[PDB]
Amino acid sequence: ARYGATSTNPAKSASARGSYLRVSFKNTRETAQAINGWELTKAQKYLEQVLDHQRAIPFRRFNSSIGRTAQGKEFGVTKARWPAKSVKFVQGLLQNAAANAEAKGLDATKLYVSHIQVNQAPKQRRRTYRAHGRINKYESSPSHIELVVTEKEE
Amino acid sequence: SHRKYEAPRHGHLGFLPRKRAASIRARVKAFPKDDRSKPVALTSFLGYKAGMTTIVRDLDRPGSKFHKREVVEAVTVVDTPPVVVVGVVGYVETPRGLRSLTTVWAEHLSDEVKRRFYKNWYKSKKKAFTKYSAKYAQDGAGIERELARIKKYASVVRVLVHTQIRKTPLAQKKAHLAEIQLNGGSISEKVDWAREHFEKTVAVDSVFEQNEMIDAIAVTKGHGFEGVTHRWGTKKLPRKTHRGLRKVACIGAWHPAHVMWSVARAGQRGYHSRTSINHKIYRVGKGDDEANGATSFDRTKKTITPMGGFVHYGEIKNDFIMVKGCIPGNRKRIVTLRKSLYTNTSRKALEEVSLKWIDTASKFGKGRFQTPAEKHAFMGTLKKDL
RNA sequence: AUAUUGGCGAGAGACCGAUAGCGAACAAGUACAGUGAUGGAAAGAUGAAAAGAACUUUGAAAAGAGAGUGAAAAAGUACGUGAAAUUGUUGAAAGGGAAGGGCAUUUGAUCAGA
RNA sequence: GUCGAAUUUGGGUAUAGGGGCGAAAGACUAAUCGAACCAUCUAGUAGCUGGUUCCUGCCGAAGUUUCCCUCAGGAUAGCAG
RNA sequence: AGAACUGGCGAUGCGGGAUGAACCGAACGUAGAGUUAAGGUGCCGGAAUACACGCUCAUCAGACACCACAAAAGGUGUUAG
RNA sequence: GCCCUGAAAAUGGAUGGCGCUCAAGCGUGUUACCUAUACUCUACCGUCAGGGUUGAUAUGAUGCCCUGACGAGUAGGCAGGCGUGGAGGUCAGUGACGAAGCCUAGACCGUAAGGUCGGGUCGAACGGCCUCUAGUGCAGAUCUUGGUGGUAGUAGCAAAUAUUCAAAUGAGAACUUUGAAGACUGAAGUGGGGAAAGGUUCCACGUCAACAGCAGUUGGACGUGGGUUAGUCGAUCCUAAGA
RNA sequence: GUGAACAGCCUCUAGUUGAUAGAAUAAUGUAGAUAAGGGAAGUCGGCAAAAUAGAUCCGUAACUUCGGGAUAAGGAUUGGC
RNA sequence: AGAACUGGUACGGACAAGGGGAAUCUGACUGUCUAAUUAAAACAUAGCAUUGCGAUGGUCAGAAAGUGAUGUUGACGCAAU
RNA sequence: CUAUCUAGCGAAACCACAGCCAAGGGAACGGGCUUGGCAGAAUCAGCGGGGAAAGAAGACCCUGUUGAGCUUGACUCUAGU
RNA sequence: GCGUUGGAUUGUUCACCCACUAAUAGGGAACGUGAGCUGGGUUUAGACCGUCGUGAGACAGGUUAGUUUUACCCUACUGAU
RNA sequence: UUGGCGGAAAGGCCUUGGGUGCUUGCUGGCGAAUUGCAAUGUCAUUUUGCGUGGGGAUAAAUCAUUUGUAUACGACUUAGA
Ligand SMILES: [K+]
Ligand SMILES: [Mg+2]
Ligand SMILES: [Mg+2]
Ligand SMILES: [Mg+2]
Ligand SMILES: [Mg+2]
Ligand SMILES: [Mg+2]
Ligand SMILES: [Mg+2]
Ligand SMILES: [Mg+2]
Ligand SMILES: [Mg+2]
Ligand SMILES: [Mg+2]
Ligand SMILES: [Mg+2]
Ligand SMILES: [Mg+2]
Ligand SMILES: [Mg+2]
Ligand SMILES: [Mg+2]
Ligand SMILES: [Mg+2]
Ligand SMILES: [Mg+2]
Ligand SMILES: [Mg+2]
Ligand SMILES: [Mg+2]
Ligand SMILES: [Mg+2]
Ligand SMILES: [Mg+2]
Ligand SMILES: [Mg+2]
Ligand SMILES: [Mg+2]
Ligand SMILES: [Mg+2]
Ligand SMILES: [Mg+2]
Ligand SMILES: [Mg+2]
Ligand SMILES: [Mg+2]
Ligand SMILES: [Mg+2]
Ligand SMILES: [Mg+2]
Ligand SMILES: [Mg+2]
Ligand SMILES: [Mg+2]
Ligand SMILES: [Mg+2]
Ligand SMILES: [Mg+2]
Ligand SMILES: [Mg+2]
Ligand SMILES: [Mg+2]
Ligand SMILES: [Mg+2]
Ligand SMILES: [Mg+2]
Ligand SMILES: [Mg+2]
Ligand SMILES: [Mg+2]
Ligand SMILES: [Mg+2]
Ligand SMILES: [Mg+2]
Ligand SMILES: [Mg+2]
Ligand SMILES: [Mg+2]
Ligand SMILES: [Mg+2]
Ligand SMILES: [Mg+2]
Ligand SMILES: [Mg+2]
Ligand SMILES: [Mg+2]
Ligand SMILES: [Mg+2]
Ligand SMILES: [Mg+2]
Ligand SMILES: [Mg+2]
Ligand SMILES: [Mg+2]
Ligand SMILES: [Mg+2]
Ligand SMILES: [Mg+2]
Ligand SMILES: [Mg+2]
Ligand SMILES: [Mg+2]
Ligand SMILES: [Mg+2]
Ligand SMILES: [Mg+2]
Ligand SMILES: [Mg+2]
Ligand SMILES: [Mg+2]
Ligand SMILES: [Mg+2]
Ligand SMILES: [Mg+2]
Ligand SMILES: [Mg+2]
Ligand SMILES: [Mg+2]
Ligand SMILES: [Mg+2]
Ligand SMILES: [Mg+2]
Ligand SMILES: [Mg+2]
Ligand SMILES: [Mg+2]
Ligand SMILES: [Mg+2]
Ligand SMILES: [Mg+2]
Ligand SMILES: [Mg+2]
Ligand SMILES: [Mg+2]
Ligand SMILES: [Mg+2]
Ligand SMILES: [Mg+2]
Ligand SMILES: [Mg+2]
Ligand SMILES: [Mg+2]
Ligand SMILES: [Mg+2]
Ligand SMILES: [Mg+2]
Ligand SMILES: [Mg+2]
Ligand SMILES: [Mg+2]
Ligand SMILES: [Mg+2]
Ligand SMILES: [Mg+2]
Ligand SMILES: [Mg+2]
Ligand SMILES: [Mg+2]
Ligand SMILES: [Mg+2]
Ligand SMILES: [Mg+2]
Repeated sequence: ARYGATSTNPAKSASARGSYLRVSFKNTRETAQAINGWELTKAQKYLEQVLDHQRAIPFRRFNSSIGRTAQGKEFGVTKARWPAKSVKFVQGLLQNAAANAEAKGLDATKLYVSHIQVNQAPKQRRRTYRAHGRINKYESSPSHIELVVTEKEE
Repeated sequence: SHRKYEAPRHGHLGFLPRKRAASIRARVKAFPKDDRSKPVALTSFLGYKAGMTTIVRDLDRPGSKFHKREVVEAVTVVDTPPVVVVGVVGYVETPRGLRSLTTVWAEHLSDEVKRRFYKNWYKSKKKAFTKYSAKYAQDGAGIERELARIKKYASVVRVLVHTQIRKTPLAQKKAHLAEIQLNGGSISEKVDWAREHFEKTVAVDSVFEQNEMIDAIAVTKGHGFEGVTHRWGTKKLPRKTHRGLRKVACIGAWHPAHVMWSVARAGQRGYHSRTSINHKIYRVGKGDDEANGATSFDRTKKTITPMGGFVHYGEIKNDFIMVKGCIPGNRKRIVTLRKSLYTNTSRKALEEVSLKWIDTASKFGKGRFQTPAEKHAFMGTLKKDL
């Protein structure tokens, strides 16, 4: 409970979240923004295509020195990627939200991702060893992901 | 302090930037000055670089040590099937330069040129020029009105011609369309020539002739990202050099506190537009003429194609232009051959060249025989046949 | 009669209030480092009471969504409050090689006073 | 480079800090050596470097005199409150 | 680099000298009005492409002190003696 | 006198720029005009100075009021105030009907330090005034402790020849198991044992949150257990340098 | 097994197949190589690299402490049957 | 060890495996050291020379000792250069 | 084999604020200031001009009434003899 | 505008000579240019000599040996979206 | 509505005929007030959206696959009913 700021009707909505998920926060933020606002079935199909490397996730903020591809053209970018782990976690949350909408009795054909946000979970800490007997951090950047799908109405 | 030893700088600053040309077809940036007493003629032609071979000819150069002697020379063969005229463009002059007033297209355009207007031809409905061809519905009144505008204006007239790639061995199947300036007088009859030649072919023998100096305009062979040592020809640093030696050591003084545009840097090499001038036409050969590769001294009834085909190109079946030496671009590339911009009279031009022999041994190896008949005659009967 | 940063037992304070106060409010001279002499931390707080979430549902599962307990779950043991740095989403606005600022006013948003 | 003897090496053993050990480089003596490490004296001293935490109001300087083992410091007079 | 007298800067913003510790003007609570300083008034830029008498044409013209340079020697260039 | 020659330096550049030629240049003269925190007048704030007013309802005589002048400032001095922890007194002060704290391009007061109010959050204490007291105010100290960024999904995860097919298991297999194949160590081994050291890492079963810088169903991991059998092998005994 | 050989190289028994992978094949690198003609002109300097190399036979200088120098130098041969 | 035959005159066919010579400076040599920038011509060395000392002694330890090293020694020795 | 692109994993140095120039003046070599030139999102691979780039309170030099290693008929002592 | 060289000796800058050439001009750019190289020199610590010093040690005197680190950021530049 | 001219950025200029409105060229009739003594006292043109009618047209590009005249990645060049 107590999701991020949402402006939708909770009666026509269904929520899903996952916390302390050991998946790259930056990649997952880009993945979530890729489907923010999309219809549920369109977003799920797009995510399967991303997994299949037919479409890509445009990397808009966390994209420094990543790489360029022609699959970013449909989003008006040169920098896009295929963050399979982030996509799989987002698909798990999407199907959980779809199940919750079904249990609420919502119209599955009117569901669109009305809210999706990723923020940084506490970092899991490891150590890496460096020249001249030095030790640096080797931490993960896990994610809290939350989303709510709502019935589109007028 | 000063350089401490003078050398010329590496590379030509007038060929900057060493970037990829914006098109695979190099633009003709200047046409020959119009002499409006001559008849209407194209100022250039489009062809495809097939490859090089070697010829033998008697040099005619009084005072040369090889005068009336035999010289072996390298030549480039450009496959030049006739170009189809499909349009005409009128250019009015303005205080801001030349400006196209209007273009009048032919009524029927072949699929070759129509493909040029499509990124995805196979799945299109091929609507290109379908409403335009209705401008010729009953009287062509709109077409004649546009041609009258061109006559009443348009100090410069260019035809739109396209190549016939279907006549080349290329797999491309998409024609190349270019504007060729019409030289010759009476812009009115420039327009008349273009209109009468709509949908019709113009052969290379009506544009170019034997011994004529021509210029070749083509995009050079691309070589991708290149380091300074080969991109600019800078000295290789000594073997002892830490961090690599295929570099420029000092890329600049402390001041200006900037790398200057004139310092050699690593970047793209090749795929540049080049206009190289003064290549003499050694042959204007015709595709229908068997004995294309023959001369008045050889008489071997053979075409210009080397045994086994022009490597990476195929067989020459069309009209072809054989120029002396080499021209920019690689095999299969579209090249624009244009008339020279000045009247060269240097005795290297103006020389009447008569070929004595044209090599047709295979370029796929150390070719030994000019013809399969000569190969059979030398080798005798082999086990397979012959 | 005098001394007493040790021991045992007591009573107190204009002292400190978890980076403070002894190093140690807690399984602290502990964990850990060093061959060794020695060095030596961090670490308190759900709630009145576990009433610590039965049961349903999606998920391989972790968990989610419900349901429920509770005064409160904006208290769920990753637990009182829950700042800032930094971050996500939404909303608003601006943006030709920084941004920020001063005086004045336009515009938009917002608001007290009679 | 050297590779059958001034050889290489395990274990045991002895030598301990102004001490040892040195086919000698001030080398080595537990990543420490032109004097090891540990703790204490010790919060060592510093004319030298850095910092020195709220507001407003009023007044408002000196780099000059003499003396100093003094010349990056102080005393003294002057200027200031 | 070192002295004398004064005025400054340091310790001081403000208008001017494009810019600048020290020059010019003027020293400062918060505002309003008027007038000025030094400096300016083609446009940047507020303010006369003002008025008046002359001089100068530079194939490196000249254009405000401090201040950001130029000399000897020359020229039927031109002007006045 | 003006102009010209004399008159040569290094990135492209400077009457400030543009540009200006009976000037917008030079010399000179006359007016008009522009504008500084300066001058003049006025208001307000404060400071200083000189005064008036204890004759009553009159509580602020350190008060009220009148008059004039002044106001730059480092180092520094002094004064009047703001705020914090604790203490004596008082307001029979506030408070679970919500104290403190925190958030709040919402409001008010003060030149300011600051003070006050509304809304949200929250949960148990706290404040005004008169005094007392100090471990009492932070932007800096390569400050201390802790936390967090940009760098950045970047550098990189490239020595030791090398992997491949299928099946099984499993939610999930490049990495687990089995089979097949291809290879290597090539007996001075990547084999079989031991000494020092480690201490259960051995083995089985279960099992993947963390760890194995990818993965993981596997493991020297995690959880639970099992396991080391001596008259003859060692120690034990002897002496060595030595203690 | 080859070979003088515990060298290198290949194999048997035994063991392992463990090093993050997939796709491309730009520059510049790291590591390994080749190069016409010239042959140290490079560079402080032949640094680096190249050339030589095993065995058999022939031949072997100055100098010498008579022991060496010496594999001096310089040549020839080598398979299979 | 030799002969005939044989072949794209190849044949230590991979692997493995000295470049050589004429000289100069310097240290005789083998050996040793600056672990982690110096391997050397530096140190050592055999050889040579000098010095002290006959034990109630030379040289050197220890705070002191009824204490030690050389010394289980004795000048062909020990100690110091 | 990297670099490159991808899946997964994922640091560090450094960081007043930042990042286009020319001249000027200025602590006499500006990213900011003045006057000009100019100036259009977001970017990828390279690169070594600049950031008087980073690394370290300059090791040279000087100063300090700060040391230490070493030496000597420095001053003052001392074990031993 | 355009070019202004190849070498012997030397770390050398400089110099000098050989030689070609149209000519072998002078200079700047942090005495341009070391996260471009190299490291011969200078300029740590090893060592030798000469002179000097009683000595430790000194020497614009000679000699030999002596670790040359980091870019992935911003800009600039080269290319590329 | 007729005809013509205008391509430098024409996008406007001229012209024909009829219709229709106004005419302040001249002479009358009626109206206006209270916006309260002023308050721009709203009269212009810039885009966009929606609705009502009417006319008109009936594609491409990208990804993915493919090519190698291209290429680090993007990009480029090709092919595919
Ligand atoms: K010392
Ligand atoms: Mg980038
Ligand atoms: Mg990269
Ligand atoms: Mg490491
Ligand atoms: Mg280590
Ligand atoms: Mg020069
Ligand atoms: Mg070339
Ligand atoms: Mg090197
Ligand atoms: Mg060929
Ligand atoms: Mg504590
Ligand atoms: Mg807590
Ligand atoms: Mg609560
Ligand atoms: Mg909490
Ligand atoms: Mg915050
Ligand atoms: Mg020494
Ligand atoms: Mg202190
Ligand atoms: Mg004062
Ligand atoms: Mg004295
Ligand atoms: Mg000082
Ligand atoms: Mg001062
Ligand atoms: Mg002043
Ligand atoms: Mg000036
Ligand atoms: Mg004006
Ligand atoms: Mg003169
Ligand atoms: Mg002059
Ligand atoms: Mg002016
Ligand atoms: Mg004048
Ligand atoms: Mg005023
Ligand atoms: Mg008074
Ligand atoms: Mg004051
Ligand atoms: Mg206290
Ligand atoms: Mg409250
Ligand atoms: Mg705020
Ligand atoms: Mg409570
Ligand atoms: Mg304090
Ligand atoms: Mg702070
Ligand atoms: Mg401060
Ligand atoms: Mg700090
Ligand atoms: Mg810290
Ligand atoms: Mg990477
Ligand atoms: Mg690597
Ligand atoms: Mg490997
Ligand atoms: Mg297997
Ligand atoms: Mg091997
Ligand atoms: Mg093997
Ligand atoms: Mg096991
Ligand atoms: Mg892992
Ligand atoms: Mg895992
Ligand atoms: Mg276990
Ligand atoms: Mg026994
Ligand atoms: Mg044998
Ligand atoms: Mg060669
Ligand atoms: Mg050769
Ligand atoms: Mg030779
Ligand atoms: Mg040489
Ligand atoms: Mg040379
Ligand atoms: Mg030399
Ligand atoms: Mg070598
Ligand atoms: Mg020999
Ligand atoms: Mg010899
Ligand atoms: Mg020796
Ligand atoms: Mg030997
Ligand atoms: Mg060493
Ligand atoms: Mg060494
Ligand atoms: Mg010696
Ligand atoms: Mg500049
Ligand atoms: Mg200057
Ligand atoms: Mg700067
Ligand atoms: Mg500016
Ligand atoms: Mg920009
Ligand atoms: Mg680099
Ligand atoms: Mg740089
Ligand atoms: Mg210092
Ligand atoms: Mg220091
Ligand atoms: Mg002193
Ligand atoms: Mg001392
Ligand atoms: Mg220099
Ligand atoms: Mg540099
Ligand atoms: Mg360097
Ligand atoms: Mg240098
Ligand atoms: Mg050197
Ligand atoms: Mg030295
Ligand atoms: Mg002497
Ligand atoms: Mg010296």
